Amino acid sequence: PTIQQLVRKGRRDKIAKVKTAALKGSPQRRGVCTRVYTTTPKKPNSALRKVARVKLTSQVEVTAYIPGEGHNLQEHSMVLVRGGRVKDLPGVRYKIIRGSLDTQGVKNRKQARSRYGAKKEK
Amino acid sequence: TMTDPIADFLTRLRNANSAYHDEVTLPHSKLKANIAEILKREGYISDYRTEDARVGKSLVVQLKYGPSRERSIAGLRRVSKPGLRVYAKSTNLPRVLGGLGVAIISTSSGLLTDRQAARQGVGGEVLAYVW
Amino acid sequence: GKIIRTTKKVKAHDENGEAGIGDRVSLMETRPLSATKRWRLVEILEKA
RNA sequence: UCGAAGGUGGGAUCGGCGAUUGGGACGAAGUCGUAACAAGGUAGCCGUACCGGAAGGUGCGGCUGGAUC
RNA sequence: AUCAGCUUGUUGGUGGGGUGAUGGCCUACCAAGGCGACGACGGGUAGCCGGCCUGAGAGGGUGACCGGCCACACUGGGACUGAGAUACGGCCCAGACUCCUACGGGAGGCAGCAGUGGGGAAUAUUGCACAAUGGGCGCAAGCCUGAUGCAGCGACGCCGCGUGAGGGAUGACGGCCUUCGGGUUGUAAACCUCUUUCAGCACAGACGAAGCGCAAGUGACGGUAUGUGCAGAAGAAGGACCGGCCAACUACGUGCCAGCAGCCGCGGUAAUACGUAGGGUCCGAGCGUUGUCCGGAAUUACUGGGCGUAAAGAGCUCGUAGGUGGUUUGUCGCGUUGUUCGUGAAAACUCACAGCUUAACUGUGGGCGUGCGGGCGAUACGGGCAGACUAGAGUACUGCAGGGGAGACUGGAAUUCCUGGUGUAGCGGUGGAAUGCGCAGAUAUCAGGAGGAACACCGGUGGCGAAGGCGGGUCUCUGGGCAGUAACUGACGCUGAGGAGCGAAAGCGUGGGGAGCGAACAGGAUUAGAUACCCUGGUAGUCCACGCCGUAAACGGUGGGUACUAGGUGUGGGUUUCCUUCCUUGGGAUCCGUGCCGUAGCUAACGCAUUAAGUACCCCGCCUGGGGAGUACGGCCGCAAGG
Ligand SMILES: [Mg+2]
Ligand SMILES: [Mg+2]
Ligand SMILES: [Mg+2]
Ligand SMILES: [Mg+2]
Ligand SMILES: [Mg+2]
Ligand SMILES: [Mg+2]
Ligand SMILES: [Mg+2]
Ligand SMILES: [Mg+2]
Ligand SMILES: [Mg+2]
Ligand SMILES: [Mg+2]
Ligand SMILES: [Mg+2]
Ligand SMILES: [Mg+2]
Ligand SMILES: [Mg+2]
Ligand SMILES: [Mg+2]
Ligand SMILES: [Mg+2]
Ligand SMILES: [Mg+2]
Ligand SMILES: [Mg+2]
Ligand SMILES: [Mg+2]
Ligand SMILES: [Mg+2]
Ligand SMILES: [Mg+2]
Ligand SMILES: [Mg+2]
Ligand SMILES: [Mg+2]
Ligand SMILES: [Mg+2]
Ligand SMILES: [Mg+2]
Ligand SMILES: [Mg+2]
Ligand SMILES: [Mg+2]
Ligand SMILES: [Mg+2]
Ligand SMILES: [Mg+2]
Ligand SMILES: [Mg+2]
Ligand SMILES: [Mg+2]
Ligand SMILES: [Mg+2]
Ligand SMILES: [Mg+2]
Ligand SMILES: [Mg+2]
Ligand SMILES: [Mg+2]
Ligand SMILES: [Mg+2]
Ligand SMILES: [Mg+2]
Ligand SMILES: [Mg+2]
Ligand SMILES: [Mg+2]
Ligand SMILES: [Mg+2]
Ligand SMILES: [Mg+2]
Ligand SMILES: [Mg+2]
Ligand SMILES: [Mg+2]
Ligand SMILES: [Mg+2]
Ligand SMILES: [Mg+2]
Ligand SMILES: [Mg+2]
Ligand SMILES: [Mg+2]
Ligand SMILES: [Mg+2]
Ligand SMILES: [Mg+2]
Ligand SMILES: [Mg+2]
Ligand SMILES: [Mg+2]
Ligand SMILES: [Mg+2]
Ligand SMILES: [Mg+2]
Ligand SMILES: [Mg+2]
Ligand SMILES: [Mg+2]
Ligand SMILES: [Mg+2]
Ligand SMILES: [Mg+2]
Ligand SMILES: [Mg+2]
Ligand SMILES: [Mg+2]
Ligand SMILES: [Mg+2]
Ligand SMILES: [Mg+2]
Ligand SMILES: [Mg+2]
Ligand SMILES: [Mg+2]
Ligand SMILES: [Mg+2]
Ligand SMILES: [Mg+2]
Ligand SMILES: [Mg+2]
Ligand SMILES: [Mg+2]
Ligand SMILES: [Mg+2]
Ligand SMILES: [Mg+2]
Ligand SMILES: [Mg+2]
Ligand SMILES: [Mg+2]
Ligand SMILES: [Mg+2]
Ligand SMILES: [Mg+2]
Ligand SMILES: [Mg+2]
Ligand SMILES: [Mg+2]
Ligand SMILES: [Mg+2]
Ligand SMILES: [Mg+2]
Ligand SMILES: [Mg+2]
Ligand SMILES: [Mg+2]
Ligand SMILES: [Mg+2]
Ligand SMILES: [Mg+2]
Ligand SMILES: [Mg+2]
Ligand SMILES: [Mg+2]
Ligand SMILES: [Mg+2]
Ligand SMILES: [Mg+2]
Ligand SMILES: [Mg+2]
Ligand SMILES: [Mg+2]
Ligand SMILES: [Mg+2]
Ligand SMILES: [Mg+2]
Ligand SMILES: [Mg+2]
Ligand SMILES: [Mg+2]
Ligand SMILES: [Mg+2]
Ligand SMILES: [Mg+2]
Ligand SMILES: [Mg+2]
Ligand SMILES: [Mg+2]
Ligand SMILES: [Mg+2]
Ligand SMILES: [Mg+2]
Ligand SMILES: [Mg+2]
Ligand SMILES: [Mg+2]
Ligand SMILES: [Mg+2]
Ligand SMILES: [Mg+2]
Ligand SMILES: [Mg+2]
Ligand SMILES: [Mg+2]
Ligand SMILES: [Mg+2]
Ligand SMILES: [Mg+2]
Repeated sequence: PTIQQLVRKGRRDKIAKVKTAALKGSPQRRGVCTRVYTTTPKKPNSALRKVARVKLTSQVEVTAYIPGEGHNLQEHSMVLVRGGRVKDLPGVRYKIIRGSLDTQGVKNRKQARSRYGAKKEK
Repeated sequence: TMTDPIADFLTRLRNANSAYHDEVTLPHSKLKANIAEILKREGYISDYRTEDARVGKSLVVQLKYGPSRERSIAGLRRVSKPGLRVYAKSTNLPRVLGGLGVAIISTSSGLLTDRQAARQGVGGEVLAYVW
Repeated sequence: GKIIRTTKKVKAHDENGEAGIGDRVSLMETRPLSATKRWRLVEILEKA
């Protein structure tokens, strides 16, 4: 591109493909879960993961993955949701934090304890 | 069309250097003549002299080669061109080849070399980098 | 850093309408006289 | 005279929803098929018009990113 | 511009009013325009700046705190007062909300300091004083000041400190592995001595005040900070990681389950990638996750990218506005550097100094404060202006070759059909056969005629045209290009956003033509299947005139123009000269066009290589991972297909 072209037009910078737009750039939201069920991964991975449908304060319906091996979430439950991507599940972009509101840390955790919300043994 | 005598001169000179030629004939002009003058003064070229042609004056430049045939000129490039014209203040004189090259700057005195130009404190538009 | 040539149009005040098309004149600033004009004419140096 | 609020009436923009329909992508695995990649068994492709569940076929014009002789 | 016209006190003049001040600030009268492709009017977002982060720089992101302005005070308006009003706790009115009532009517605006309800991830205490300083009043004393100084809460951040040691074994328990030899946690630990910071308990105890008072005193902070003593190692450590990227591995438990995860990717009975144990790594009063911003990203490339095949040259020209110019002959100095005085508020950044025990903190003086103002001194380039020449370009004189274009006239061969002989049972067809036409006389063959399309050889990797493309002859008119003489013009040159004109085939309207060919559609054939490939027929179309659509792998997948850079081998066109027959692709010089192979060079490679993808200059279009998608909506053109 030549000098007169740059002067006449100007160069437009790239636009960023925003991720987790349901957060509106806000790291955490509170939500209430509507349904809890299971989903299947893609071809490379065969498993049976657990996901939940949560109503956000932003009035946006989004899936939410449940980490850990045990949970007590049922319909109409208070949930705190952060942002986190999973590969195997196609349309899941969020992970449910553990240890807040109605969810309690999964038992028998001693290694990597702070991530999953386990109190200290005495 | 023929739109930049100085760039044409620099490209013909460096093309002759690449092709290992010895003599180049170009149409004569004051800018070409005094640029050849400063080239002679710095010593990158061997010698120049003007001539007469079928129509108007022409200038011939003889390239410089040593015993071991390596090029006396490494490369040329023009920074100030029609359109993008670049200029330098009295303190931001460009550094070329880490000070081992030469920038041609037209000051109130004329086309003079960057080192003595900074010595005088004078400055202007940079013609080309020769190294 | 490339040099750009730009032009703006400013309307001035003359008392006789002595300026024709394609002439160059000198201008001075003044008090506002109406909307979008704040200038007067100095003198006409050349006429085309 | 001006004057905010209010009400009359029709034009634009942002929208939210809407039976049903059109299209797209991801699943995995099944039927129908042989399309393309080797002269892929009709050389390929491009523009265009028609036809057929389907990939496609044909007409006209253009290229070789086509192999033999 | 998926926003092309906007405006009517609008624009301008004159006369009046208006305001502290000029002014369509308001009125009347005159004229029609101003703003507009060097982006107006429209649509969305948003307080601006010194600053902060990132980056070497350019640049990008951003407006925490502080500070310079701006605008507002529940929403919308209006005005009085005053030297000074968006007048927040001033006024008036209309709205919504709340409150009191004895029902007759009234009172409100925490976006002031605290605090409550709601949203949220969440952000403090309904604290003490005018001791210091600013502000208001008053001659002063003195009064007021949620400005301000201070304290309380919160690891949220820049910064300092504490949870100890010296020595102590070829290394005491216990755990984990083992090859059953043993190795691990480990100078770690128990131990003998030490100072015990900071908390804990006591004493002294500030400065912050040459301040104010003609009084006798005045410190909230605080009886804290800070010193001086007492007792005791006594009261003090956790969080992530350990498959490769990436410093850190083994065992135990389930095996395509339960699960991990930033990219690749890890479990289908023996996982350094899952869970538990140890062991080690990183960090530390913080440790990770999450979200936003920069860098690497040269991944928007001015410095600093490409367009042959990966994304891209529009189909190609003419050409308006703009951008850029072939030599030297002349002023003013408006592109510009030439030096000096003259601004750059404070604060921040960078350099050195200095103080709080050093630490944040701040105490002083510099320096910094990268831009912009006027007076004095320069003329080499980079522009207008004030005069001449010509190396680009054009014209002029003579020749040149060409399927360049349009109209008209005309020729032959071939196919089909018709007419008339002759002539007999087959003719056409494919890998094989049958639908097809014949016995009403086919095929074959001779004579004649009719009509439509196209020009075999020359005809080629040859010519022309800008590109699609262009060839039977003849006439008519006409464009472009080339060589020599160089007479003349004397900066006229180039490319060209928007705009306009031409344009393969197919498609559409009207009206004609229609031999051959041939979408669609019928049959016959193959296949398990053919709505195809094959055969027999044949309707649009293919032809003509006028209009239309304007897309092609529209390819050299390469825009144009200019200057320079080694050769060899063919072709075409024209000028010259010399062996000279002066016949001869004889030999040589010159310019233009067009094929092939090759240096240096470039490119990731194939490859290009003077007709560059080589080395540059000028301008223009195009590209920023693949689908979605060259698609929806909107706008423009087209009668529609559609572009
Ligand atoms: Mg280029
Ligand atoms: Mg972990
Ligand atoms: Mg792990
Ligand atoms: Mg809608
Ligand atoms: Mg709906
Ligand atoms: Mg199948
Ligand atoms: Mg095939
Ligand atoms: Mg086949
Ligand atoms: Mg094929
Ligand atoms: Mg094919
Ligand atoms: Mg097609
Ligand atoms: Mg067909
Ligand atoms: Mg074709
Ligand atoms: Mg190929
Ligand atoms: Mg007046
Ligand atoms: Mg007056
Ligand atoms: Mg006015
Ligand atoms: Mg008036
Ligand atoms: Mg700045
Ligand atoms: Mg940088
Ligand atoms: Mg940068
Ligand atoms: Mg800003
Ligand atoms: Mg301030
Ligand atoms: Mg001001
Ligand atoms: Mg208001
Ligand atoms: Mg207001
Ligand atoms: Mg007000
Ligand atoms: Mg108030
Ligand atoms: Mg108030
Ligand atoms: Mg209020
Ligand atoms: Mg307050
Ligand atoms: Mg709340
Ligand atoms: Mg807080
Ligand atoms: Mg005071
Ligand atoms: Mg006194
Ligand atoms: Mg009082
Ligand atoms: Mg008081
Ligand atoms: Mg305080
Ligand atoms: Mg906290
Ligand atoms: Mg706490
Ligand atoms: Mg510390
Ligand atoms: Mg010890
Ligand atoms: Mg102490
Ligand atoms: Mg004192
Ligand atoms: Mg004293
Ligand atoms: Mg101390
Ligand atoms: Mg490792
Ligand atoms: Mg490592
Ligand atoms: Mg195992
Ligand atoms: Mg460890
Ligand atoms: Mg970044
Ligand atoms: Mg450049
Ligand atoms: Mg780039
Ligand atoms: Mg491509
Ligand atoms: Mg293209
Ligand atoms: Mg195109
Ligand atoms: Mg012009
Ligand atoms: Mg000057
Ligand atoms: Mg000065
Ligand atoms: Mg200055
Ligand atoms: Mg200062
Ligand atoms: Mg710095
Ligand atoms: Mg000190
Ligand atoms: Mg300083
Ligand atoms: Mg800076
Ligand atoms: Mg100019
Ligand atoms: Mg003359
Ligand atoms: Mg000429
Ligand atoms: Mg001819
Ligand atoms: Mg005609
Ligand atoms: Mg007959
Ligand atoms: Mg016959
Ligand atoms: Mg016919
Ligand atoms: Mg003459
Ligand atoms: Mg031209
Ligand atoms: Mg042009
Ligand atoms: Mg042009
Ligand atoms: Mg344009
Ligand atoms: Mg254009
Ligand atoms: Mg036209
Ligand atoms: Mg037309
Ligand atoms: Mg055709
Ligand atoms: Mg046609
Ligand atoms: Mg049709
Ligand atoms: Mg028609
Ligand atoms: Mg017709
Ligand atoms: Mg046919
Ligand atoms: Mg056919
Ligand atoms: Mg029939
Ligand atoms: Mg059929
Ligand atoms: Mg195209
Ligand atoms: Mg073509
Ligand atoms: Mg082109
Ligand atoms: Mg070019
Ligand atoms: Mg040549
Ligand atoms: Mg080489
Ligand atoms: Mg290479
Ligand atoms: Mg080559
Ligand atoms: Mg070339
Ligand atoms: Mg290139
Ligand atoms: Mg994109
Ligand atoms: Mg698709
Ligand atoms: Mg697309
Ligand atoms: Mg539309």
